[PDB]
Amino acid sequence: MQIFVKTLTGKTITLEVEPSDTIENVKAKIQDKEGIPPDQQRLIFAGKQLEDGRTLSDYNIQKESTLHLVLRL
Amino acid sequence: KTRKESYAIYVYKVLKQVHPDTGISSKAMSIMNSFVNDVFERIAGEASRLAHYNKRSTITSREIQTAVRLLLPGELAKHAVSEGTKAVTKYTSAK
Amino acid sequence: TRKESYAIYVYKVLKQVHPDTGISSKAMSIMNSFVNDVFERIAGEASRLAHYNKRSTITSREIQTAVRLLLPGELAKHAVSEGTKAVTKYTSA
Amino acid sequence: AKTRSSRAGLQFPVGRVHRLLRKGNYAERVGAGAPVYLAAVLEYLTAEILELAGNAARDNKKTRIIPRHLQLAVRNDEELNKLLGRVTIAQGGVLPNIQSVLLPK
Amino acid sequence: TRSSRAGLQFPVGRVHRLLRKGNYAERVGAGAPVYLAAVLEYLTAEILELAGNAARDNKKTRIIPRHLQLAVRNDEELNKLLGRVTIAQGGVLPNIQSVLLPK
Amino acid sequence: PHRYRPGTVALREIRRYQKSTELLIRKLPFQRLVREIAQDFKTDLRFQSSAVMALQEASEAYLVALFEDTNLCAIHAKRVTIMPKDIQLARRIRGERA
Amino acid sequence: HRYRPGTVALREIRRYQKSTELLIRKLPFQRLVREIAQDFKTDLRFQSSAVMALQEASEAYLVALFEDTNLCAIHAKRVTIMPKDIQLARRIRGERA
Amino acid sequence: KVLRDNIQGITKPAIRRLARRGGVKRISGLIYEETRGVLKVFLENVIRDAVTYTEHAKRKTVTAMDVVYALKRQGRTLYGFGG
Amino acid sequence: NIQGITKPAIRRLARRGGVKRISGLIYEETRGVLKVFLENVIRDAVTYTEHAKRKTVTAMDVVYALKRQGRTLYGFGG
DNA sequence: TCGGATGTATATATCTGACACGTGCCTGGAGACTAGGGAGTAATCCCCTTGGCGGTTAAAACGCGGGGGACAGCGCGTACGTGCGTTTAAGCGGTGCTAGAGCTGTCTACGACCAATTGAGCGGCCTCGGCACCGGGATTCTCGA
DNA sequence: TCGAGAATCCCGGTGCCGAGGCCGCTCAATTGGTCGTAGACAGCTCTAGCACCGCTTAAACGCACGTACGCGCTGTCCCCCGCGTTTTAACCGCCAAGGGGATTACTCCCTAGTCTCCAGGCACGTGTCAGATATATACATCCGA
Repeated sequence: MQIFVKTLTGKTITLEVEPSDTIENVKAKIQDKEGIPPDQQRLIFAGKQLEDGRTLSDYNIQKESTLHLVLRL
Repeated sequence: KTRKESYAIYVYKVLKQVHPDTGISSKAMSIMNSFVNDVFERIAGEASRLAHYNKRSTITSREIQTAVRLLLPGELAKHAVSEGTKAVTKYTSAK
Repeated sequence: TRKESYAIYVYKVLKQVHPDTGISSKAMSIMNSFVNDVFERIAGEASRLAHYNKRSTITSREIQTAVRLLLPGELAKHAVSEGTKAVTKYTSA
Repeated sequence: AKTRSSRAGLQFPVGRVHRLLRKGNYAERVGAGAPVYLAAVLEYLTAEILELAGNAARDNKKTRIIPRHLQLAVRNDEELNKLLGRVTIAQGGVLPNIQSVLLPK
Repeated sequence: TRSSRAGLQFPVGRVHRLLRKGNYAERVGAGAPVYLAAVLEYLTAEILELAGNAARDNKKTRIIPRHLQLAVRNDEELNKLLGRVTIAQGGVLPNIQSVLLPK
Repeated sequence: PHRYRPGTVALREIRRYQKSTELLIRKLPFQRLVREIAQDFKTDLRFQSSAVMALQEASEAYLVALFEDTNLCAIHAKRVTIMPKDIQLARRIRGERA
Repeated sequence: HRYRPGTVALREIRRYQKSTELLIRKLPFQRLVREIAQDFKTDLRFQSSAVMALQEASEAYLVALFEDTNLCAIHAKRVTIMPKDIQLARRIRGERA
Repeated sequence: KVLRDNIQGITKPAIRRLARRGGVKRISGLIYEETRGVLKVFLENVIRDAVTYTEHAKRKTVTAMDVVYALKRQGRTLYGFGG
Repeated sequence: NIQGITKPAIRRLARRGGVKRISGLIYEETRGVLKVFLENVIRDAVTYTEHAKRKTVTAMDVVYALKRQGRTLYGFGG
């Protein structure tokens, strides 16, 4: 299953994640395909700020989901 | 002296089963006792209310299952009903 | 099939209070539901208090304490005065 | 005086309250003074609400009572409003309040 | 006994007696206490496992209310179940607003 | 060509709808939405009309209360127009999950 | 030397929010509880555990209210909390009339 | 018959009127989507509770009284439909 | 008496919440809200111990009063 | 500040469908009496709360330099209110029809009580190892340059 | 950007008291069994939810146009914050006393339960006026020269 994340720049990038995939792994994926360190990556889905460590199946993020991202310098 | 009753031994057995080498404090025992009592009170009250609500004077497995589906959230509700029905069928298999 | 309600009693109280005022069906249903809800609340609180105090009988005292618990100050005072007047009137005869 | 309600000079019934209390599984045993007290409290509350509603209806030059009058009476009294702070009434409406800053200057 | 037949830890008889004497209903069936005990045991086992993991994280061997509070507030569903409740000697989760952080 | 200044007609509507008491959302789309929502949990469910009416009344009350709290938050923020962030803030402070 | 404002504040934030002990002095709280209970009845006697429980509940409630006030204050594009934030939070919570 | 895309039934003027009843004066052009989402989640919760209640009843029709029970469970009881 | 809640104490209590700066009137505002909260809680507890027919306030009464307002507490046998 | 166009509150006929009232009856409530278990009352004991005194020291209180933050004023370019014309689906009025809610009789398996029995669970003792406290050293930001 | 100084975390050593285990004992959980009734089932009966067809029109959608409001930039003035010194009362540690909570034993009286009789309230039915619709008019209010 794949979702999408858009930043404030309007660019939406596909993320190939899994229910067992964690926020640490997804931010590693953003590091791999965008280069942005996770310490600037801040993300909202359904108005909730996720921590690092949980799983997507815990929050049951459905497929084709679009997340909102900013870079906190 | 008053013979006060608690759930210390049973939760101790459960803790030993799930974790071999782990200790516990007295405040944790009080907290677990209170939590168990609260959950039991909630479930029993809801089940009794529903049983007398659908014109019946008998409380069985069914209204307890319905209450477990009601108060408990989804995934844990499914796990709870699975565990409960497994226990019931295991008990009724023997005699 | 019978459908029990609190219609005639509410109508009598309304007639006693106001002499020439009428009531509609929806308002009567609203009053019936409100009366049932208040009765349920008071009875449940009284039963819980009686079981807390380790007793096996519901009397006037636990009802009075429940009224003091839920209802606000002046409302509780007026209600308890009316209740004690009613009970002493009943027990006089 | 045959009926119990006539004994205490009350309008609400007594036998019905006693039977509802007994069959409501609230306690193992019940006394002989609970129903009169409960009926008196219920009658007082109903009389208060009804008189509020009647005054509100009279204020609008009508004769019958509609749920809007009940909503106005309930929400215009502080203690009665606090008693029903988590209750929604059908067709009641809302109170006509406008924020001061929104008004034109 | 009866808990032995179902392969459970919690006592069936105590639950049965509490249900009967708690005047919840006029009569009770023979299948209720087993289900209730199973559900209670599942919930307490989950809570104890989370608390034990949290305690093992901090290089300790005993469980104190802080570990229970952390375990409860970390799991989403367990947090939403015990929403309007408080735990003595618990504390708060380590959160700081992003804006408050220095430039 | 008469041209009212902005906000006057808004005040007129505010007063008119506050005075009235009937519901506002049409019936058939709400019934269709309720049926479609209930389709997922269980198939071939028949609904009584009074249940749909009760659902509409409850939704009306909830939405009115939420909009009132949103307006309170918006006027606190020193603005005149409500924004989604006000809705999220009100939902968060109320204690309901956002 | 000197420390710029805002640093030791964060230090205290971390230190206090890491720990799990109470902050209000016991004796003034007990005196206040006794005096406020003197109104409803005189010559009342209190068990210590009751006072401890009251203190715990009060501290939890105050911390929750302060967190909500801070959230409202940052939403209003400010850094310092003000009494208007307190009243707005209490009003939206639905407890204050 | 399959039903889909019914959430658009709640039109923009209806939401505007609902806001106007509350007392709002000016409306931004983006609140409609989150309003629809909030309505959707509220409806989902209430409908699920009512469906469970009628499922225990061993029937195939959902009455308003079950809706009243479900509304009462969430601490938002309602007067005007009996019970 | 009521002024016994020191300014540094309430400052620390707020600091646990996660607030950086503090203005002048917060101390008085929290004193008032604490007064209201305590008034309600010990009023309910006093009523409970009144019906209990005892001259001592027990922690169980406080637990029951806290529960009755939807603010139940864990860790004292209730 | 004014005046015309607009919207709103007021007066009046009228016709209708919801509301107050008369009637029969039947099922729940009241009169009468029992019988026993639950509650009220009286001693008695001893455990926990109140009270008070000495110290010590950590916390509280008061004053001062100052740089960062709240608040007001100005400019602008856009996002939404308003009016108009066009399209379209909601609402109303009958018409069919069948799935299913609701009530009735049966007979049957399931749950309460009671008498004998025992071992699982609770109270008291102990002992020792996990945790608290203190001295010492390594690391890392954090403000100045 | 590069410099140092407290602040903080890690490590080792030492001491202490709460938890885990053990032993003795009384009461609540088993067990074999009878008897009454709660309800699962079969049936049947009438009601209301669903599908639909046609007509009407008030409501919905899209567009032009204009303005006032959210937002960024600038400045000022002032007020909490971080240190440093002086003042005090909290807490510990201990010692004394008693009164109120917890328990036991005795007695009496209040209510569940049963029977018989009867009238209070509910379903059914009907006349009628309070209020919504429609109409017409005078008063209040809003934009601009």
